[PDB]
Amino acid sequence: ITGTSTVGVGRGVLGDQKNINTTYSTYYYLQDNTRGNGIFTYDAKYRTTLPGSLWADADNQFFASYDAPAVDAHYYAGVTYDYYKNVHNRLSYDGNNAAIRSSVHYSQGYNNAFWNGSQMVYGDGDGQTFIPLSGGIDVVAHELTHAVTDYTAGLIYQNESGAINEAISDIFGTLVEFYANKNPDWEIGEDVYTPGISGDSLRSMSDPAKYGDPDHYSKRYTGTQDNGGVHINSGIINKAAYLISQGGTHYGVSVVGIGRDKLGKIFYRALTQYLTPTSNFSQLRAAAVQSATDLYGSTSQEVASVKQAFDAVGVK
Ligand SMILES: [Ca+2]
Ligand SMILES: [Ca+2]
Ligand SMILES: [Ca+2]
Ligand SMILES: [Ca+2]
Ligand SMILES: [Zn+2]
Repeated sequence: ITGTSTVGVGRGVLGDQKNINTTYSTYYYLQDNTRGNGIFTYDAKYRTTLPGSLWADADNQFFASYDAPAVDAHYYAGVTYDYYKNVHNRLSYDGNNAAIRSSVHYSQGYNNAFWNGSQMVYGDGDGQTFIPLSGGIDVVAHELTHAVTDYTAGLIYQNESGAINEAISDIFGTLVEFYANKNPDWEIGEDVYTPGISGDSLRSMSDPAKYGDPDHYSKRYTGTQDNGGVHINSGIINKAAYLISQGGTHYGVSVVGIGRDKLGKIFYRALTQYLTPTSNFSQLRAAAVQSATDLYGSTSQEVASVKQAFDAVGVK
């Protein structure tokens, strides 16, 4: 809508207070005009019809329990936009400042979040397995990254290309978490997963096997479930990414870590310049090596580390 840009205040899912960019026109709407063509957050009102209604508030204060998921979806979409713009010089997910839209309160007791090809959608969780999904910055960044992948490499969501698609979302979801410096870690979804259990997460990049996911190509899932195991086999790539950044010895292979910033530069270049819709793990290795070569030179430590990491997880 057309209005006056202003700033409101509210509390997120985890009870933290934060300022959010809103727009005033009779009501105060969750519409941020400071980023690209805007960030819009909608209320799905427990229904499955999308996008729902643009979030309207009477006083620009968002401290109601019902407001929490909206506050975080709106705020974290902004942080993710900032990350891509400031670190990778990318304007929104399409590179041309496309408006970012999110709907919260999707369905009832919905334990999922997703990108539907046009916008982000967040369930409220059942209160046992998950609390409102937008409360996790790595979750929000994971979803917006699916949009970035769709507009660039276009990795098909099946088998190995799908696992790469998933890993890319976990990798950048984690890098955004570090960017925001919000209790950063290499775990996925820890802030909104199982509120009754502390110390766990949905997936782990540092040790995928902790939750039963493969950490070596020899342990890859070859079944048909989960579109060929896209959320399972992503562990192989997530582990490789973790090793490239942090280093370590895995299955007898030692990797010298090169840091998170370089990891991000290497994978962003691979994603936007070399990967294609049908790329498999072997091609991802080639793309990553080429990207590191472009940026640091063929005889650099960076290239060596990328090769070592993929060797460690059995990807040739
Ligand atoms: Ca209010
Ligand atoms: Ca964290
Ligand atoms: Ca995390
Ligand atoms: Ca938990
Ligand atoms: Zn995903």
